[PDB]
Amino acid sequence: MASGVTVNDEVIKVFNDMKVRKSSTQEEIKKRKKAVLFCLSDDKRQIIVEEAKQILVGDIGDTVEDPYTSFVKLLPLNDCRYALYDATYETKESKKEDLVFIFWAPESAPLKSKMIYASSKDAIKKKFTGIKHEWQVNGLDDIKDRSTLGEKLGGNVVVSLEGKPL
Amino acid sequence: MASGVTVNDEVIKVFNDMKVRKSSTQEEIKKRKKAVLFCLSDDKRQIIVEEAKQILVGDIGDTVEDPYTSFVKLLPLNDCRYALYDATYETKESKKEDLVFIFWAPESAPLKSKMIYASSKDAIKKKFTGIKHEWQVNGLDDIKDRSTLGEKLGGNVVVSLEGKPL
Amino acid sequence: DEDETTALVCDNGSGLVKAGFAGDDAPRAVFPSIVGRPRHQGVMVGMGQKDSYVGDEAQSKRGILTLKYPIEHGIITNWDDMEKIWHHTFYNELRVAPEEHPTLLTEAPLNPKANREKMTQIMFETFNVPAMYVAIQAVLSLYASGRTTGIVLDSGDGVTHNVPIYEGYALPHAIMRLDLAGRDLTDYLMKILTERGYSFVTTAEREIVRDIKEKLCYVALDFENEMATAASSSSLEKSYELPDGQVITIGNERFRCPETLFQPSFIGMESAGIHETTYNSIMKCDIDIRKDLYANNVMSGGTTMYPGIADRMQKEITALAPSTMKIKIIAPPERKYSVWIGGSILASLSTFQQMWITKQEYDEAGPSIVHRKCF
Amino acid sequence: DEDETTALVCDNGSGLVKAGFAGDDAPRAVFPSIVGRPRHQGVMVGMGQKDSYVGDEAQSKRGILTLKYPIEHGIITNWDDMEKIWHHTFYNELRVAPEEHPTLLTEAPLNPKANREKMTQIMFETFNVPAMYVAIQAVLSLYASGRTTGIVLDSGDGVTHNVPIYEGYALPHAIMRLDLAGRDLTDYLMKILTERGYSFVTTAEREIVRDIKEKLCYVALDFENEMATAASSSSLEKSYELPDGQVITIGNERFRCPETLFQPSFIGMESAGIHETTYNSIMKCDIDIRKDLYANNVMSGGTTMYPGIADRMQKEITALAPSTMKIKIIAPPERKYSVWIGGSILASLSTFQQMWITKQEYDEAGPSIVHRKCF
Amino acid sequence: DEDETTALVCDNGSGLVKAGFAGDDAPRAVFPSIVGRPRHQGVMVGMGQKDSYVGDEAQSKRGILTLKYPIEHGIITNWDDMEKIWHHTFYNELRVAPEEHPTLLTEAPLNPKANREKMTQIMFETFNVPAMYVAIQAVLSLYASGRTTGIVLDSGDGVTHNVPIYEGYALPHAIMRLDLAGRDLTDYLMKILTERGYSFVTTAEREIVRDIKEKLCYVALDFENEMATAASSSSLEKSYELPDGQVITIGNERFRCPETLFQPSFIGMESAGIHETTYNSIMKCDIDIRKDLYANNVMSGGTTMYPGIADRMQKEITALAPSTMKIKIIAPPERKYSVWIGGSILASLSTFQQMWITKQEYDEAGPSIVHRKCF
Repeated sequence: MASGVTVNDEVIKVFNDMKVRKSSTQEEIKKRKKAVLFCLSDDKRQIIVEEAKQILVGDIGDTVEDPYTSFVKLLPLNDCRYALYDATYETKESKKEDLVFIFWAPESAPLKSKMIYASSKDAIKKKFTGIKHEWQVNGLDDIKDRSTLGEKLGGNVVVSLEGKPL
Repeated sequence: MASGVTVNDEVIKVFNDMKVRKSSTQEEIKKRKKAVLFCLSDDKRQIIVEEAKQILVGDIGDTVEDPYTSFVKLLPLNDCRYALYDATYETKESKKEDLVFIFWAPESAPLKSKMIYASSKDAIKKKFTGIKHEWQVNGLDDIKDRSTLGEKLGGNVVVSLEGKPL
Repeated sequence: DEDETTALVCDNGSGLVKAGFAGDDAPRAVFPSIVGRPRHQGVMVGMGQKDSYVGDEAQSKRGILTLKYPIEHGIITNWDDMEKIWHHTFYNELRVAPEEHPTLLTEAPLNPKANREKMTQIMFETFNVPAMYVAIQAVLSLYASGRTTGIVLDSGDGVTHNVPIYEGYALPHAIMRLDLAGRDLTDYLMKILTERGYSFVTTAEREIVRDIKEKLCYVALDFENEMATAASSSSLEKSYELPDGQVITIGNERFRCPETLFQPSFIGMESAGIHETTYNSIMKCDIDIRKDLYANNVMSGGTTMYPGIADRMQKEITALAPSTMKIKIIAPPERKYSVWIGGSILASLSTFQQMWITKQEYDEAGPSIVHRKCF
Repeated sequence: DEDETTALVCDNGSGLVKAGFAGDDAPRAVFPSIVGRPRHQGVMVGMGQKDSYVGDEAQSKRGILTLKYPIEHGIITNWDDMEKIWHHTFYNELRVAPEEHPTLLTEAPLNPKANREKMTQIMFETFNVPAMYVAIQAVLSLYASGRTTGIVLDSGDGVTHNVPIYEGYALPHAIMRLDLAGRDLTDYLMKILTERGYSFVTTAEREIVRDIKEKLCYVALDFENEMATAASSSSLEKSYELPDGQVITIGNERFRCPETLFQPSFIGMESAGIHETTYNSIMKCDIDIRKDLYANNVMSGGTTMYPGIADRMQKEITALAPSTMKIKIIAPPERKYSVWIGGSILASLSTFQQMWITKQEYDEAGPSIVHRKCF
Repeated sequence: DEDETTALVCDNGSGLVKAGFAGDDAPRAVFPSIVGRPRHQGVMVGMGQKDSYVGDEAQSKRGILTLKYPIEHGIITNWDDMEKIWHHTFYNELRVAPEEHPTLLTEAPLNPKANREKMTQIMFETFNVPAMYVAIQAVLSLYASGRTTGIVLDSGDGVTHNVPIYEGYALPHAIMRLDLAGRDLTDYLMKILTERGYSFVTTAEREIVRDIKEKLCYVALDFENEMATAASSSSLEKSYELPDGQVITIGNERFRCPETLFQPSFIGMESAGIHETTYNSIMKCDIDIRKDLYANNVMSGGTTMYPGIADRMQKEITALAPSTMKIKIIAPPERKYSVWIGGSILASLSTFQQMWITKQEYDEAGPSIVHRKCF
């Protein structure tokens, strides 16, 4: 047997809940998920959802100094993951929101994890209709600060990202 | 030193007699040239006229189908020349009798006839006046019948050229 | 939470779709009004995960990619890819469902009745909105510039338009077209960079040249003075890094580029300039109303954004039109978006709704409703 | 005779530099546009004499030279090696003194008109010439092919040039470069020979790869039709004799190499081939002259010398353009010296003073006199 | 599926064959792809049961034979001796039957279609294999390093390749090979030890010189600084201990050996070095992609194993790459077999039988099946 793992459809439920707005009356303020992560299930057959430290809405003011910070300080240190990020950013002429698809690979991780997630780069992405920006993240030095995440998103077009000014 | 060549008004004396109308009941018939050729000298400082056959409007009774379909059977396949044609096309909307200038430069004609007749081509085109149309023609197959001549005058008025319906 | 929600506003301009919500004080999406589809992948790139691309995305993703503007010469001739631009606006750039939101569309000047009616169809048939309208760009820029009567010059990317307006109503017959626009000034920028010996031929080089144009071009007030000061400069020339880190340099080309919009003669085009087409639009109007058209020239559009252009317009109009009328230009600093800003602020007011087309009026009386709303 | 001053004639386009006298049908100096300036230090340095290695010298003294091609993509910017390759043409190949001789030079396509002043400048204020004149090589080649109006092409070993012309004047907005010709074709030749495990990797072995390229190659009449004919041919594969007496075989490479001029797809360019370049050029011209451009497409040039190229140019444009258009692709049986010999035959008639800039007219006017004399 | 046969992975490499079972992440058969054909006729009484001795058995002879690779130039330039290599792999070295197990076989980059077709032919017809799969060495190395976009340097035994990759697709217009490899570093090591007066001449000493390369060489961090130090102290040299011989002590030649990769001048080549060829590969890739290749230069192949080489790569590439580009090289701990280990890993995933070329698909689709079944 000689190809990569399948995408389980419960990532598409998560993606099409994450990526959209809602009515701002309550549902935007009560249903949004700003970072979300997926894992290889150790059945070795599929990508699923995992015990992963997402943040919602209030959690950014009530505790964690930005939302993107909550994800990229809490990445699994020795295994690869697939993730989505809902990037909300300020350019030199407009506000913008764009949907980031993230392959996380810590460079010290197992070679067979890397192969499974690399050979499913094609398979998972055709389900993620309207993905704008793809990150291949190779180590925590490919994250760095939050300005480097603006460079990895859209270069010098961005001037503020997630409420952190670049 | 790039001297070029010059047109002597012997070419213009035959052009004037060819161009302008006279008495209709004889002198339009046999004191108008319908075709003429103009030629570079052996010296090569001038354009001349020679024995290269002129034919009139009436000579359709004495010999030919029409004068210009006789002229294309007499064109030199291995030399470049200038020609002049008074092209008659007929319809109910207009009876167009247009004087046409012709640069003849066959694919088979030599490069050092070509370049000389091509660089002096638009000196003679400013000496003639009361020409309506011009042809750059490059072999027998670009000139072989009236119907291929009528295309290069164009419009939709050429329902007949040189007494032959198209 | 239906009609009490924030309205969606999309300006459907000739080479930049500018969109967001009514009460966003700057747009929330900006992208090229261009669609394409790849060719020849497998031979120099992997086979496309999106067999169709829109916007900046269509310039970015590689292959022998064939692009189209569906609004090719300022009127919407193709709908097939324009309905993809609206699909792309809502579900990919603004990331909302259009079925949630009352929608203000704009139209470029001269938009046919059947195009207005097909634009009413699309929002209820292809996108299922609760209510909408289609407003002419020039009136929103004019009303935000504080006039109800005046004249707007719009110079977009795919068309330039000169639009006389009398109390919100534009006079169609007296509107003058200019087919040279922002995309075509970028073609002349590519040419004068080829005279300086650069390769600039690909779509990837051309959109860097299109960035260079909007980042670095200006209009000269007196071109011979500017070219004499160019031949004695210490500041005109500007170096610029390409995104692979290769450095290039552009100077005099920064003012040779947009000069062709005022003086088409500069590229051998036998056409009149933006000042002359504005003057020709005013001079076709009745004597008793021309006075305050000269005092109320609005600059809208994306290609009116260059430094010195309004000041050159002041010079070029006073070198052409008499000085007994008081000449005035009004040219806002964000002018490219001023149309959409006027849209955003107008579309926040629910205080009179007779002008808004409901789904009810569509299911009663079809897209022909769009003509009764102009009153 | 010993009077009626016969002038020098030189062509420079995109590869081979060609020089001789007026009226003479042969050049007396022909060599490639190549100057080798060192990577740092040269080889066999001592007392310096003319220490940039030019033409014949540059390929024969390999490796340590950063090889520059003074005239390449058309617009000269590498102007100091242009100084040295002209000096080499006059004083090393021809071995005459420009101090005696009225010099006719060509303008290569796309050059800005200040590049005419820079050659007027250099020919007086460096080479001390009595007189100069300049014309466009493409127009001289078109005139030598027997046309004043038409669309001429020259594919050399720098780029391919494509120039639409009406009555001797090239139509500015519709002149086109394609950054693919003989040099990059001859690189692809070695890659498709690498597929069979041949490697030829020195500059001395790169002489073999040109020798194969010039002698054995032709354009396929259709690619997979030629593949099906090759698969049944008793004469497609040629056992090739190397300079050192060794033997290889060159085969199916003979056509799949030249195929690159129609297929820039094998080079990783989004820019289309020679056929679409000629069509997109004619598609940027006025209606009433496109007739003469389709009916007079002239294949001139160096790498354009191949069999099948005009024959194949018919096929791919008749598939691209509406089939009611009439298109004649003309190619003479030699086409390579057309550019230069057109200049020689234009020059061939002696005594003239109008369009030549003489030294005594430069003394009171500078180089800018060239625009009053050279068309 | 997972309760069935442990699939075989054979890396054909570049002159050294590696083989073993899939999911054992180290090779278990490993032999040189050298075939020793006799230089004269053998006796018919006491005759051998093979025409030619291969690998282990080729090197375990003396004088009677001439040693040749079938894959000499980085492509299979004799097939009968490669059919022998696979026969010797199964029955002499890997020590299993071919028609027992699924086989994954590596391909070299820049091969023609017929290489993939004939390699599929061999396994089904000459060896009766049930299930076959084919993969590019660089993709296996890149995916084992956790990249989908990047540039792999694969510095082998008989060839070095630079392969730039984008979304798993290798960009064919920008792949570069260099004939200089691990073979010639060992041959040059033998010659620079002949300058030191060591005996090293025999095919036995040639494998000891392979070992002197493996057990003692490094890349110098700066050659002239290292040479100045190593010419002024022996506190840099070390013995290779022979068991029968003595302490063969290697000085400057420890780093002058692999300096050949950065300076081909030491092999007598005028060609570009590994850093030049990597940079020339990157700078021929499409303008966007250049950013992503600089940040992802992966090392693979045996000749990338030396200490100081990744350190030296980051130094000598920042003398080529713009100072605004963010350069990141990836050398895996051991990187020698990264190709084969990526194959072993890929041929033991718990997912998709449907990518194996089965003999029942070869029944319908013939040798062309391989081109439907690859990513």
